[PDB]
Amino acid sequence: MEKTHVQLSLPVLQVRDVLVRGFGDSVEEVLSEARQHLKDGTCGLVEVEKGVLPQLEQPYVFIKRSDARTAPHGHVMVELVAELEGIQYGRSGETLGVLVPHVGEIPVAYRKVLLRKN
Ligand SMILES: Nc1ccc2sccc2c1
Repeated sequence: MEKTHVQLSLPVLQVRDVLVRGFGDSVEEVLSEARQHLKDGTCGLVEVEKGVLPQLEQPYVFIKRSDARTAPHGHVMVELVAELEGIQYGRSGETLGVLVPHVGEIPVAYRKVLLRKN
């Protein structure tokens, strides 16, 4: 049925190219839509630099590194943590980026992850 982890290659997008700048309007919604878009292959990743977060829509969904030992074929193990008004629901490791819908924008790279589905 549903393995706990799935290997994915996510398109990395520059923030100014992103057309849909968040997944929804609550913490529960953004996590739910992030997971659906991951399942459908319509999820992109924006790497965080200065000025990136203010250009995206809260609540944010981050992918964070969940394990230090495991990266099969560079698929870094990650889990999802959401943020609303400065509070994060969950705790994990280093932030690898912020997830956004992908609607056909051209990426600058692909990031390989081993995603904890829940
Ligand atoms: N195949 C696939 C890819 C990503 C995700 S996220 C939750 C379920 C799921 C399934």
